[PDB]
Amino acid sequence: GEELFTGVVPILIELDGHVNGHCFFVRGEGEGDATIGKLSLKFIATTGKLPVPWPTLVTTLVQCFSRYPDHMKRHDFFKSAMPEGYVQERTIYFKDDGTYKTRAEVKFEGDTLVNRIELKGIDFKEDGNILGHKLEYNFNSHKVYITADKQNNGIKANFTIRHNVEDGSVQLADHYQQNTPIGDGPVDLPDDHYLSTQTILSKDLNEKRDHMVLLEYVTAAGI
Amino acid sequence: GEELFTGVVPILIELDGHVNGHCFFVRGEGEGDATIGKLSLKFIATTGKLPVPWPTLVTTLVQCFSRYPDHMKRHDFFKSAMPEGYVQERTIYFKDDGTYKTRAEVKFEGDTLVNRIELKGIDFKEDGNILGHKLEYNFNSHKVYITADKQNNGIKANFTIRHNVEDGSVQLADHYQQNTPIGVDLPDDHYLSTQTILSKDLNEKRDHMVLLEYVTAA
Repeated sequence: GEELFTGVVPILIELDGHVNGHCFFVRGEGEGDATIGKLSLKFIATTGKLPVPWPTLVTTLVQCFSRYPDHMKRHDFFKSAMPEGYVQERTIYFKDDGTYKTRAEVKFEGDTLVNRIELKGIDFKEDGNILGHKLEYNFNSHKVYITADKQNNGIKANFTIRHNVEDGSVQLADHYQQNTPIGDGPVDLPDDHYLSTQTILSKDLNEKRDHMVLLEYVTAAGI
Repeated sequence: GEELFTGVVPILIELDGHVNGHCFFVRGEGEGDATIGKLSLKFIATTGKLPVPWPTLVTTLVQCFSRYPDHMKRHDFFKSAMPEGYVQERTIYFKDDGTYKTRAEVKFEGDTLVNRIELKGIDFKEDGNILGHKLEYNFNSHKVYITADKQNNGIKANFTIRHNVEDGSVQLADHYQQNTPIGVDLPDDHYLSTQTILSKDLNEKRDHMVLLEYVTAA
C-alpha cells in the first residue's frame, strides 16, 4: 500500500455532476508525488461552461497523496487502502445556500490513480454565490481533521472550506466526510490528527475550453 | 400487477444523457391510461437546448401503458412485473451514424409510475442527422415485436424507428431491447402497434416536447 506512492504517479480524475437544473462532466489529468505531498493537475469541462464555480469542486476533484512524515505513517489510511482503494463520500453544506452530496471511488487502474465521482447538488439559490458565480477564482489553506471510524473500519473527516466572495465577504462550506476500503485487508485506523492543505488555481492562457490548472501541497500533522 | 393500471395513473419520467461530449437532463410528467392505451406527457430540457433532436429521445422516454385487449392479457409482461417493476435496456443503432445505449428502471413510487433512465451516445457524426439537427419534429407509427426471453426471465424486443429527415430522406434507428424484472408473464410472439404525436405548448420558452401516444397490442 505505502510503497505504491514512492515516485511520481500519474492521475486521472472524472467528475459527473448534476446541480439543480444543470449538468456537467469534468475530467482532469496530471501527477502526484506523495514523498513531497504535491499534486499538479489540469481539469477540463468537457460539457462546456461550468454552471458552478470551479473552487466549489476542488475538494471533490485524492488524499492518498498527502505527505505523511515518518512518525505519522502509522496513521495514513488513504495509502493503506491501496491498491484496492476506498469510497469517499461527503455532504457539503454551503452556508445560506445549497448542498453537494458526493460519492467517489479512489483506486489504482494499472499504474494510474483514478478518482471517479458522482455529485448531486440541491436547494441552491439562483443568484446565490454558487449559481450566481460570485466566488473569486482562489483557494485558501485549511485543516482537514481526521478521526478513526471503527463502525465502518474507516475514517471520518470534518472541515470548513472558506471561499472568498466578490464582495470581500466569505462563503463557508461545511464538509462532513466518510471513507472506507473497497477490499478486504488491513487499513490503518489513525489517531485524531489532520491534513494541512495549500492550493493554487490558475488558467492555461492558450486554452479556450473552460478549465482549471491546480497546484496543491498537503502534509499531515497533529500528533 | 395488471389491476394497478385501471384508471388514469400519474407518470414521472427522468432522463439523464451524455452524447458525444454534450450533457442533458430531461424531466417529463403526465398521465397514462392503459384501458385505452393512452399516455399524454410534457417533457422539459432542464439543461437548456437539447444537443440532439427530440424525436431520437422517443423510444427512450413506459410500455406498461399499452392496451392489451382481453384475449391478449396473458401476454402482458410489462404490467405483470409491477409494482416492483423492470429494467429496460436498449441499444439503438442509427444507420450510418452513432449509437445510444440506455438503461432505465420502470416501477411504482407511491401511486406514480416512474421511468428513470441513463443514456450514453457514442460515434455520432458531427454533421449527421442527429448532431446536425436534420430530423423533422414528428413521429411515425411502428410495430414493436416482442418475444419471451427465458434465460433472463424477461423479454426481448426489436423494431426499427423511421425518422423523417428534412431532405425527404429517412433516418433508420434499430432498437434492440431487453427487459427484466426487479422483483412475470412470458408471452407468445406478438407486437405493439404504436402511434405518436409530437407538439409544442405555445407560451413555453424552454426547450420541450408535448407528446401524445396510443399503443395497443396485437
